[PDB]
Amino acid sequence: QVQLQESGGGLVQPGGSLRLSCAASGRTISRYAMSWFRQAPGKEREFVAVARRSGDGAFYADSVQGRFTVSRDDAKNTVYLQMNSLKPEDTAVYYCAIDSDTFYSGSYDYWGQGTQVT
Amino acid sequence: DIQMTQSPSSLSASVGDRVTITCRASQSVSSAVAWYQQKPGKAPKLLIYSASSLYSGVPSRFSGSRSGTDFTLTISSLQPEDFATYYCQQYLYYSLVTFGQGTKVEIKRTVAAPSVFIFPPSDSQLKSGTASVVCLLNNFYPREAKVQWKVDNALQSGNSQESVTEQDSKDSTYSLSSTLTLSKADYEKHKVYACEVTHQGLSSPVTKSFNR
Amino acid sequence: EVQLVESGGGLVQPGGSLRLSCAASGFNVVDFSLHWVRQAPGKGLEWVAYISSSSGSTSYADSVKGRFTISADTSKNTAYLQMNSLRAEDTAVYYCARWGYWPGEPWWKAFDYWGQGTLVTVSSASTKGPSVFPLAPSSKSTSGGTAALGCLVKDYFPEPVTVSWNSGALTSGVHTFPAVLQSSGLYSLSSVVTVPSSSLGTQTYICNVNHKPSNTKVDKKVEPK
Amino acid sequence: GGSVWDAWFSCASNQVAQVLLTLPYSFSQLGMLSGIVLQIFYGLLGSWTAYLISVLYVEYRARKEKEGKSFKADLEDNWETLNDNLKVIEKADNAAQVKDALTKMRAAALDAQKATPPKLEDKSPDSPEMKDFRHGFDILVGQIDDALKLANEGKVKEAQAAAEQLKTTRNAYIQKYLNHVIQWFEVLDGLLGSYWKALGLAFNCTFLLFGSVIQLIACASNIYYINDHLDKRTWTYIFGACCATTVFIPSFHNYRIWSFLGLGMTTYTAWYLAIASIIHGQAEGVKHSGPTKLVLYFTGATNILYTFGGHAVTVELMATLYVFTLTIPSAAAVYWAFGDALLDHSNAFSLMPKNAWRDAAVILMLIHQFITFGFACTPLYFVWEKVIGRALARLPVVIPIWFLAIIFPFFGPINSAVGALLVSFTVYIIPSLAHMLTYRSASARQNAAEKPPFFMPSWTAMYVLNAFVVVWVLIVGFGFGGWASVTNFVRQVDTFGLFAKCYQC
Repeated sequence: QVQLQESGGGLVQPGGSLRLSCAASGRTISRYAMSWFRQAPGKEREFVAVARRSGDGAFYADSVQGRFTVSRDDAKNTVYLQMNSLKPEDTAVYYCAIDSDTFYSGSYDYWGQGTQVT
Repeated sequence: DIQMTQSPSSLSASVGDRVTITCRASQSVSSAVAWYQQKPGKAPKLLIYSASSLYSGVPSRFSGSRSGTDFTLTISSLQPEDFATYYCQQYLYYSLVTFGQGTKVEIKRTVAAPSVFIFPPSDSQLKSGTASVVCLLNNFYPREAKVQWKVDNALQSGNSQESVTEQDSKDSTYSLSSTLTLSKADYEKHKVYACEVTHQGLSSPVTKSFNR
Repeated sequence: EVQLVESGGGLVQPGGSLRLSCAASGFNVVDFSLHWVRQAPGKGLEWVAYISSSSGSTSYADSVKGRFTISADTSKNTAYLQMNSLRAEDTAVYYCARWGYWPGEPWWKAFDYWGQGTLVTVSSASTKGPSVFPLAPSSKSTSGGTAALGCLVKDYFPEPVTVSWNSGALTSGVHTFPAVLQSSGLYSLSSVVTVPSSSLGTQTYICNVNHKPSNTKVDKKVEPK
Repeated sequence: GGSVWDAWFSCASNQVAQVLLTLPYSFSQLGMLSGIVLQIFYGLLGSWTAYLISVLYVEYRARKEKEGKSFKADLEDNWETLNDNLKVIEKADNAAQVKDALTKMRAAALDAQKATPPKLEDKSPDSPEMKDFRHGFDILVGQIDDALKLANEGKVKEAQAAAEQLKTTRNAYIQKYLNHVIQWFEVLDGLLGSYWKALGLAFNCTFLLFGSVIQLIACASNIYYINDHLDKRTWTYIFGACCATTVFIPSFHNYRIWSFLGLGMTTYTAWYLAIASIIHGQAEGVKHSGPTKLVLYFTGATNILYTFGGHAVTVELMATLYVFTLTIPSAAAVYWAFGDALLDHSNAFSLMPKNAWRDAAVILMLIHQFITFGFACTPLYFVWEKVIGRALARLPVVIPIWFLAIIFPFFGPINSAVGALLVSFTVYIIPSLAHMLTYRSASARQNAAEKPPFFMPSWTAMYVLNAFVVVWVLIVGFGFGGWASVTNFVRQVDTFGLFAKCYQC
């Protein structure tokens, strides 16, 4: 029973922003990893960002590079994000996924519920 | 005799960004460490000696520091030509030198979903007596990707021999081509096959398959 | 400028021998401590042995104690090295190193003027030619996208080998892979390209490969099923 | 501890020798009961002041250790590592332990080589002294490398020999490099300030030079009794030449062993001075006629104050009891031996008959004077070198003492003036006054050794006696005894004149 929850989302006009904090309970999540995702109407699980480790950065996605930032605090047992300068090409649903290993193959077992960003 | 460690066994930073590599000493050796900028395919070259000074004849951007039993290397500006393995090694006597595991630096690139390709056993390989199925992963990033080579809806390990090319300099991507080695018994085994792929940029695995 | 050099490296059946010499022109080695830092392919470095010709204090490493013999010479300004009872793990590349003698900066700087290095190996493989196996793209599937055509070459020795697409006529999209070591003692190497979907059956693709010790130019054609 | 008892003993022995030579002259001048009471009280006060100076020195050393920043401990850890690992190597049997040790102290020494020693922090990094220190550490590392090279060969026995070699090397290097002595004027500097140091060095050096003059003139006043073939001034010339020609000062230290002979012989001389009348029975005529209501009564008080003076200038209860049993009986015997006839003879042998025992006492005093001058010519020369910065400078340093001794061929008077003026300050008022001034603050009154014995159940008692000695010694010695001593000195010099040729020939 170590699930994941993503908080945020809403309707915001061009030029604004929001924040998404996907925390975890009941495990040593400081060492673990996490990743985001996008699912636009028709499109399926487009890549958003990564949270590799405390000693490595976040390899952004194809287009959101330089605007979408993934931050992570170990003590709070969470992976954070400071999204910037939303545009209508970000309009989709965003999901929370947890790596199922230590070498970061990308195996995922627990997925989020839904958070609309537009 | 004494042990040495290198925490950042793999790094990747873009040009114009400072980086730092740590190297912890098991004992309390008195400085007496060096860092070698080994290019792939050439002879390693000394850059830092005594843990604080700089070797004459190389850019001054390289500079390390001594901290108890922990030695750290620093690079102010990461110019494109410095992307090469860096080894940390102490020297306390003519017969007590040891080297660390080594850290490999790399060029950062935006994640990409691998475009998996799979190939059936070659019809020519049928006559030889031994076949082989190879499935491919090109134009992706980073290296980390676990391919299981599912056979008979089961887990296969030890029957596969994988290889990955060096970081190409055109688009800065890797390419991994796992090879599964089987004898002629494949025909009487599960006709359908699929090398499930797991990558950071992929949510659900992609499983191509063929008959026979 | 002062340089080193190491020669005499070559393959040998498990249990043979070889002679490695570090000729040091220019600067003299009559009062310097040579070393030998190995490097197994794709692994980290490891110290092997050292010689202090001025006095003589040749001490080996744990994994090599009792096998290597490291003699000394001064007239040729060279330090030889004899190898006995090689093992499959010994396959690596050796480097000749230099160390200023204690005390002072000379000594405070570690191996600096590293030599080019040698390359030896241990195996039980006879020098046999390669085989060119075409790889069908399975045109029934993977259609519309950039299909892939590849040529598998295996059962060959040693590592030195090159793969040319269309006998060197094709250069864009080439993706070679390191020749992994097959468990049976021979080598295997896979090659591929990204053929556009519109060129699946437009131009013939004659995959040619070359081999250095057994000079055979074997070529095969890859076409869709 | 402090390891000052040795210097106390040596200086007290020298002072005791001179005083025992000259005492009966003041003994008669002072009276029996007055002499005994003054001797006992001054001896007890001298022992108390020695205890006070020991406490001050330790306090000074202690504060240093504590307030001294803990930085430069790393060396200390390295040195302890070397010691422990060498001990292990000695206990070690097989090759495994010895090699690991060899690596350990080599790493420790490589750390230490880059650490400045606690002695030469103010010097430049390129200063020759630092260069010599680094070279010494380099040879140490070379010896360690040789030992390890032997160890790798399996010759474990020879590894022990190499370890012992490096042990003796580091001993003969550092034990003679790090070990240093502390002089009391430095102690005064580190406690009060520059002003007190500035006015204390003057007193210390003046007292030292006057003591040297007294020591020299003692030989002139003594050896004349071996033979009277020429005036005391000619034997003073020859002896002055003898001592001056030995201007070069070999570096000698730790005279504790050499002082045992001095102690024994200065015991034998008083044994002779005392027993030479107990059974001989030379006593006759007037022996008790004082004391003198005249100021001369103080003339002897200053002379006896000169005693117990060395114990405090050394740093520059039973021991004083031994001095007492050495001094009092001889004084009583000599006073009973001839009594009032001594006032015209400052020395003692003056009335001693020509017998072999006297011919032994005289040579004993001669060689004691040689030993004392050899031990006491080190500090004044060393400070004079420190004053201005082989011997192209210090060579004529003996000329002033030559020309001061010649003017004063006396033995009793000059001693009285010295005791009243120089020692009465330096050994008595300066130490106690400085100690009281240091501990004025309440905070300082919480980090000192308690009252040693079970005699007094108090803590505000060290003030009780130190508040009274400061005024008593002043008013007694410098108040009246100094005036009396200078009056006697002018009376003597007027009788025989300046540049007096002989003295009681």
